Order: sequence, then C-alpha cells, then structure tokens
Amino acid sequence: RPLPLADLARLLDAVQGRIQVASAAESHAARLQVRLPQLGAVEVQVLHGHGQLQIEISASPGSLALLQQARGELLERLQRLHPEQPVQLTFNQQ
Repeated sequence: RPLPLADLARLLDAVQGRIQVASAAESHAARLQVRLPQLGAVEVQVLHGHGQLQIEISASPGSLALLQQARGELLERLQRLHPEQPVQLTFNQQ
C-alpha cells in the first residue's frame, strides 16, 4: 500500500522545507509539525550529516502502519528529492 496522494504530496513538500532550514542552521537539523489530510498530525525531523541525510517521521500508531506499508515508495521519492546524499528514512511514535 501507497499513501493517499494528498498525504504524499504534503509530506514531500514538508520534508523539503525542513531540508532547506537545516542546510542553513547551526544544528544541521530542522523539524516541524505537519497535518496530513487523512494521516493526522505528523512530526518531521531531518538531520543533515556528512555521509547522509536522515529523515524521521513521527506519527500516531495507525498513521505509522500506513507509512511503513508505504516505506519503499516514501524512501524513493524522498531520495529523488535530495540527490546530493543517501537518504536514511526512519519512523517514530508520536
């Protein structure tokens, strides 16, 4: 299972905002809470390290299950979003 498009879309847009904040910031890290239309409130955290860019999504238990079912699609779109380094995608509970 793929995520609902409107959720993928908002998520991708959010992750990319955080990537930009984290580039130009001392902590090399950025985070934001996002409402996904059906998946609810989600936290996006990114950490910009030298051999990799780490992205962690934190969500409710059921939203999580949807993310994990869609982990392959999600990794792959996030990677194409940031071709400069390998992306490492992880999930967390709210």
